[PDB]
Amino acid sequence: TQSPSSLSASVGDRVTITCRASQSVSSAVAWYQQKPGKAPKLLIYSASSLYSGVPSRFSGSRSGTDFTLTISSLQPEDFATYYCQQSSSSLITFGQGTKVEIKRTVAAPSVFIFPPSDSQLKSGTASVVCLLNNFYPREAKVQWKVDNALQSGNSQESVTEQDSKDSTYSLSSTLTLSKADYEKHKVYACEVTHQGLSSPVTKSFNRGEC
Amino acid sequence: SEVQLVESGGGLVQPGGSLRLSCAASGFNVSYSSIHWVRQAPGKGLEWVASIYSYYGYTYYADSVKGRFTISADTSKNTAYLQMNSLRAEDTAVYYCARGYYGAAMDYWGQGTLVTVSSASTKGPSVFPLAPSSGTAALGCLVKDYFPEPVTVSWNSGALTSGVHTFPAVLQSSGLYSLSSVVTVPSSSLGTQTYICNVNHKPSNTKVDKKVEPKSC
Amino acid sequence: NLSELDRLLLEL
Repeated sequence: TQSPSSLSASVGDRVTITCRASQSVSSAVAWYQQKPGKAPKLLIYSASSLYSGVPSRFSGSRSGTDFTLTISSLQPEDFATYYCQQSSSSLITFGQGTKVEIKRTVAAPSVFIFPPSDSQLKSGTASVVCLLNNFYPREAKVQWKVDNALQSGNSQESVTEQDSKDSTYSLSSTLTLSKADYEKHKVYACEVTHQGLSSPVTKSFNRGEC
Repeated sequence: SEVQLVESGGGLVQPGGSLRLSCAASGFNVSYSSIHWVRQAPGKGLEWVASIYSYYGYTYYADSVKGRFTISADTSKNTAYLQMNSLRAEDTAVYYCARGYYGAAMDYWGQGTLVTVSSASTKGPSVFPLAPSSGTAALGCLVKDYFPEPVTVSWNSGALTSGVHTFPAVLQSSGLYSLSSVVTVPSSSLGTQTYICNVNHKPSNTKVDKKVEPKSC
Repeated sequence: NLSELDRLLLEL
């Protein structure tokens, strides 16, 4: 709950976000929109007042202790993260926030595996990269196998932001070992399971081969 | 006159260290307005840090920074400041300045500046190729063990953008950052089209171009 | 009080 919640929606959908800034009845509440790499934009102030220039499809409402932001009809440009702010007499609190992502048909990932380069092997370390390209939904499972031994703890994942063109995600998983440890084993594989895959896909290589 | 907030300062600081951010205002008078500092840790939500109301002489602080950070304003330079002392790792974030509106709503924002708190030394990345094999082929560069953020990665000096995915950096247990940038291309192009990734790391003033070729047997 | 100061400033 230190990171924003996720919500999947389609263009034209109605969305209502509830503020969780541990607020009170007295609170002056504001709402913001934020897109990646950009500063937040003010949408609503004083609970329900529409800020100058903001489209009328955005509205704010207060019901007792519960503060709410409604987007009556989601537009393509509205897919972003939304935060409420609660101002007390001596304190400002931002809420957890909701990240609104685009709903989409299921798309299986293209899977690729990359052995470590000879240049890296010289430097004393070995990184094996497994790439999952252009898939949906975000939820994927990538498991590493080394000589048929399932691994855990020696790999890290990274996921891209939802793509603006095709609404897909891409993911990298990087297995990191020392040169010594890399040399001790022959077969390296990453197994990918995903909704758009009827069966788990494995890409693998043997160290030393074309 | 159009309203804006330009931030200055930031960068790498060691734990226990001190750093001052600036927020230069134009289009409005800071002495008759409120300025607020809000920060955002990577992948995390907005966190309010401090507020100043120069006209009344009131300042307010979040509990997480109280006694360590000081907000202030120079009327003559129309600039607000955030003095950050006794910095800790968890203060690592993009720091925004913003102007207040009704109810401390924040209508105009600065561009944000990255502050990194860590004991790690500034270091340029090692760039390693992710060579393609065999429709569609995939290739890339591993930009490993650099510090601090950020790095920029382009392909063929900006000529190749379609199909590129540059992943968010991951912080490794060593304290250094690492990321990969990949691109999907047609297999037929591997023999003909040349592919070079351009990695730029301003903080270490290092710049590396690596040609990614299909490995030879 | 923090939450009410901006209204007062905008009136000046």
